[PDB]
Amino acid sequence: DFVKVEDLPLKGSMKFVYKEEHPFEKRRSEGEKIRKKYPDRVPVIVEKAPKARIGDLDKKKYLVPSDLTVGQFYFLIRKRIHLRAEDALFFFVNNVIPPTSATMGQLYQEHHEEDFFLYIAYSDESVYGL
Repeated sequence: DFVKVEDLPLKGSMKFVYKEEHPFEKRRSEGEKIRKKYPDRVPVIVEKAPKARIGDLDKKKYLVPSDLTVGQFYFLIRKRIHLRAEDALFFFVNNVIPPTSATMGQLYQEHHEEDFFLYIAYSDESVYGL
């Protein structure tokens, strides 16, 4: 009689493959150096959120203009995974859905980790950030 709820992603369960394959000191060195080389851009890691049903992202490392908006970055990722116009896409930054009106520079200055990278997870649904 019970509706079993077993298909929703655990909050905070996202694990970035980028951090499992690159130690902190290597990431921190590259992030700090790329921020000095391009002070008007931010380095971003984008990977698929848990239990998402959506196409794979071939590349995870992006150097984005700080003045690019989140809505424009949604546009970029949609094309790279070849989403249909009707397909949904959500971003998550520290377990929260960022405002589409924010700039990537605003997200970076608020949410970048100590390795100087900004981490974004993506999914076809919003559950992971609610």
